[PDB]
Amino acid sequence: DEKVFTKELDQWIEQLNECKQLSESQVKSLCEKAKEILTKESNVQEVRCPVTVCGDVHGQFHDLMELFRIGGKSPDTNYLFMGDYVDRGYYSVETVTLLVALKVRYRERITILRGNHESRQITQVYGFYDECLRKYGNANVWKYFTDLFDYLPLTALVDGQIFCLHGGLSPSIDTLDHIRALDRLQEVPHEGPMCDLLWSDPDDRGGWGISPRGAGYTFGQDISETFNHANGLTLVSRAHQLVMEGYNWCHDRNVVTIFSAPNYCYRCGNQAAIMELDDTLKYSFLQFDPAPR
Amino acid sequence: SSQSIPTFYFPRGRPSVNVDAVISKIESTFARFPHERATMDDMGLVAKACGCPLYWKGPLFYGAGGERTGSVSVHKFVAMWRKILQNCHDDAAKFVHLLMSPGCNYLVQEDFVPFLQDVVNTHPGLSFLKEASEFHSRYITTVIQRIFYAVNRSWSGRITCAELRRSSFLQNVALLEEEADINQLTEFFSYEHFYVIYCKFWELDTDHDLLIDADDLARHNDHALSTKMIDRIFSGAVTRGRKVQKEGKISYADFVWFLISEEDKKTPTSIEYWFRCMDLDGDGALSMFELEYFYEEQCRRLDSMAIEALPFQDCLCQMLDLVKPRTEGKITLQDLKRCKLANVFFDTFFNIEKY
Amino acid sequence: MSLYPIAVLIDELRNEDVQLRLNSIKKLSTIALALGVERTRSELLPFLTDTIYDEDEVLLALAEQLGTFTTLVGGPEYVHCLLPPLESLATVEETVVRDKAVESLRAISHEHSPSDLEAHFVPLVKRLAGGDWFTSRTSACGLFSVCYPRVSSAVKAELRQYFRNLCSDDTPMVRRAAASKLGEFAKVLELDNVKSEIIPMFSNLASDEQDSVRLLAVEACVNIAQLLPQEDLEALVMPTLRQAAEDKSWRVRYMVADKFTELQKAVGPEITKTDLVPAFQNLMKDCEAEVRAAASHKVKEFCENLSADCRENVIMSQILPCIKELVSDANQHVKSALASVIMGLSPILGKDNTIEHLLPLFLAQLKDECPEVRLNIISNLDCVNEVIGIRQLSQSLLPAIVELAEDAKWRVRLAIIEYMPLLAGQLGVEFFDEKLNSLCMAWLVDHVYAIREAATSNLKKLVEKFGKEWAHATIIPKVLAMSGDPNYLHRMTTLFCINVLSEVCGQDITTKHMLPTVLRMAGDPVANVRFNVAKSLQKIGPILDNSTLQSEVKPILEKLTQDQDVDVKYFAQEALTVLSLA
Ligand SMILES: [Ca+2]
Ligand SMILES: [Ca+2]
Ligand SMILES: [Mn+2]
Ligand SMILES: [Mn+2]
Repeated sequence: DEKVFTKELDQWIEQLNECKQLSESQVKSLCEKAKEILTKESNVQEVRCPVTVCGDVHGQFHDLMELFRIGGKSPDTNYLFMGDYVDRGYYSVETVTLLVALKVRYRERITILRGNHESRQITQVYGFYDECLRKYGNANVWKYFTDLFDYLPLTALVDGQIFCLHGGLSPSIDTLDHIRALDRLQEVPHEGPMCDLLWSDPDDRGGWGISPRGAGYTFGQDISETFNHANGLTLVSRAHQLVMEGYNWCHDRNVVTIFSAPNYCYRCGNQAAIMELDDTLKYSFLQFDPAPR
Repeated sequence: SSQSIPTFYFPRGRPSVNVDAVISKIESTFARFPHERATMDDMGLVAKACGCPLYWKGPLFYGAGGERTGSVSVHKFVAMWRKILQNCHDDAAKFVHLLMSPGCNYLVQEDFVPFLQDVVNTHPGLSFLKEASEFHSRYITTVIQRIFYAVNRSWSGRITCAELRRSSFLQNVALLEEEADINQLTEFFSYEHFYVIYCKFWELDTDHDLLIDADDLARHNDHALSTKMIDRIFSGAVTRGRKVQKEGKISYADFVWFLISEEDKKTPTSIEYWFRCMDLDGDGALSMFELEYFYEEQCRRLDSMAIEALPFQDCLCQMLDLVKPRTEGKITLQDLKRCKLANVFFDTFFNIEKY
Repeated sequence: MSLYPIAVLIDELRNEDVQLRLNSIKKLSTIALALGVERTRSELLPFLTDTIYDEDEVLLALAEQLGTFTTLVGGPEYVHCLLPPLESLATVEETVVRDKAVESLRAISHEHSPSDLEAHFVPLVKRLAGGDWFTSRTSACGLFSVCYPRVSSAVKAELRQYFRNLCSDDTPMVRRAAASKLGEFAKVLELDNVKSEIIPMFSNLASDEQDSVRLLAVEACVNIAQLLPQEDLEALVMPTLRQAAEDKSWRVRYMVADKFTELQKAVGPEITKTDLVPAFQNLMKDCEAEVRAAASHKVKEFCENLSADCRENVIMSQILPCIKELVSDANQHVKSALASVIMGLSPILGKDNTIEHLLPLFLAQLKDECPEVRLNIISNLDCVNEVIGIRQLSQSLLPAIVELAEDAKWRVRLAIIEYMPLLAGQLGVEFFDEKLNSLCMAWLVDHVYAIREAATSNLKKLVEKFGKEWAHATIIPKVLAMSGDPNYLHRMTTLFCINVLSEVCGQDITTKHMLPTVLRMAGDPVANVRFNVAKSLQKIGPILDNSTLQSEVKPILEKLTQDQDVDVKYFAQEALTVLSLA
């Protein structure tokens, strides 16, 4: 009964691992089930250590495979992904449908959060719409995922202490309870606290400041510290920005940026990284180059 | 097994039809006309009595040798439609057997001329073209190219019943009477498409010899295509026989194929066309040597334009991701068709219009 | 033979689903056999000849089937009726099916009587050779060799004419196709024609403007050599081979290096001595690295084939100098190419010069800064290993292995790991235990999982070489201790290690000395370990006795099925049911 679907799902995972897309209605079923799980997760997802934290993948499916060779196979190692699964790469489809397959198979072994790119408006331009189209004769697959994306949680809190986040802080938010009071079940707005969470950046400047990218604010050490102390946090973990070293500390290690897509769009030449948080929440980084072809 | 496996091979076909009822309808129709002789003006009515779309009128009239005197007799018309009906059990077979040279059983570029001559003289949306003229003749060549581009997927000069059956061509012949704006039939007969194609050719062929060369073609779209790609059009990779290689010159007809391929490279014919051009050695695979031979020139042009040209090795990795080749380190024609992104692959190696 | 599903197969030949068509094509041999020779001619082939499939897999299959059909059409007298479908296939847009089409035509030719070749098979090749598309004239080339022998003088002449045109074709793709087939066509000509007709064709192709065409002349150079008496070689072949060697294009110089061994074998030790060896030196100091690399890869094979009378001296005075240079060479592919085959020269020189002249070169390549070079040395000592003591070199190999084992690029680490079992075997367990066990242990806690994974399977490889007692002695205590690592990634490795070890370690050791550990780990505070305990019992249960399963194992699983975490519940359930404890 459930065991029949468990093994149906195991094969979907075997298959995706060979970079082979599921079909339009297998995808449709996977997304109905995932909503059902995600609708139960809070905007600030309690996550327990140990767990490995990752950032932007942006459709680089062969590099995601490479990530698993570094950090180990799910479900053996627990994961937290901070979004940007989609757009830019050629395998945004294979890529997302794997990770949400994993979520549906292993509720408790993987957490997926919303990036700025899990948006109707952005996927329509940076490639995920067109990819879906090429690969499945029509727009439903895209419609099934972008409805799903609305149900993805905004933030995660690892062990009451480390705050995981795609983008960054918001001048509209002072506390985690401010975040849990939001309504996440909607397309990402062009402005507001929800927008900020998935668009903001850390800065060498002080205080707030407008983002150079057209949405959300920038923020300085002074802001990081205020917010952390206020909420009792060791650290803010985030993605969103390409960093050449794969990870990058700032604001006196109140903030770290993790970017998990090596050689972004075959040009940028960065490395990728993931952060392992062991059994007692102590950090450790693994840097990697892209998979050879 | 003579019983259990009944005969599945039919030289002609299988089906049913009342051939005498039709001879009869033809007969009564021909009885409206002076001396029971149908004139080209009268052939709408005769096409309809035969159970055919209006625009089979030209081929039908032609088939019975009516163009010889300007009129055909009922006995002669009946004689040949009878033979069609007895031998040709579907639309595609009938159309071939009307236009074909005897013995052949296939259609050649010229076989389509009497059909198209009629479309031009008759169809509302082409009234302004009636006059015997340059644009008259060139529209006819162009449409024939477009028919062959889409229908004749084997690249033989010979359109076959099978190929016709497999295409959408006869549905467009059908739609001619229903659609008075010819531009709506975008697949073969669109005038506005032909206008673009001809003006593109006309601006390059400055001596108006109806023949174009590597230098001339290099000027198309502000030399958007690479020189190494251009010299490849004249190599024998996409044209028949010895002539083109000897004279470094292509006809208007050939330019139509070139241009339609440039316009849209996602298409199974276009992909064959450009693949032929890229497979420098003809071995059926695009070796890294063959790729680098093209990419080196893209690089120098990107340089001229002060753009950072992605280095070959980083490019090859991107291209191999984009096309998902079946067997590692070997790009084949089939791989290119499956991927849906053939056009970006091709542009990446020999086109600079972005930007 | 129930005829109905056959008749279905025949019907399915024109279905929209590719995989049904495919399946029916693949079964053509059954179809033709069931409807008997008569009808397979009069219905099957024409039906089949009339179909289009815009599909490689199917067109291939079809061409493959047709090559095997001569019985199923009533034998030798009737084969000529397989030509019409194989023609169109020899014409299609896709090279792969065009190749397969001619492969089939060639097999089929041997069943045509002479008269049948002149009457049908030859008209076919002419049509192809006069074809409108290069594609078609390409295919023609493969077909001359296989009919030429058994036809009349007057027809042989025409085949020579048609082939000569193909070589002269106004389109390079066809000249390349003729070039690739020139040698094979020569093998069947008469010698006075090889001389008067082939050599000229050989010549022009060798100086053709396209290097695509020129580089196929070196393979031709081989086939013509084997066909000729050595007294005629210098005159007819060598000027052309020598042209090929200092050819402008590196791709054609690469070809001669790449084919140097077959040339040598073919050309005779005499000319090898006088002409090849000097040519071989210039290849080794070629301006283009790919060509130096190609030549470096042939050092063993080439040296080991010279006539024993000049062999030792020319190696020493003439070849080894160039090797010295190539060890210091600026290019890494060049070095490492040499490294994979350098040491296989010690048999040929005796331990005398091996120690004086070669041993310094092995050593330089051990301390080369490029890993692919070291790894190539490290993984090819089997040859010198016996000629000299491996025990000699051990003092040198260890520094280098330790570097690789702890290198910062994990794919380097992965590489030496993959070679560990061989190395352990070559240096013996005593040295392994003294010096290399600490490294293998280290890897099990490497930061990258791919390396832990390789290391754990490396252990199984070692147990096979060294037996289970050595494993309990030196390996198992350290594997088990890791179950107290504060890091869960490392604790799972213990379980992954136990998973593979139980295959080779046998029921006693598994029961007594690994199971207790697995059972204890069922109380781990992190669920990931708990559920892997269940998985691990499933994986090792089979090596255990029903007593143990019943008494110790089943209670634990049953406890994990009522665990708090969804996945430990699930996998514990699965352990019970596939172990039949449910
Ligand atoms: Ca001109
Ligand atoms: Ca090629
Ligand atoms: Mn991003
Ligand atoms: Mn982002």
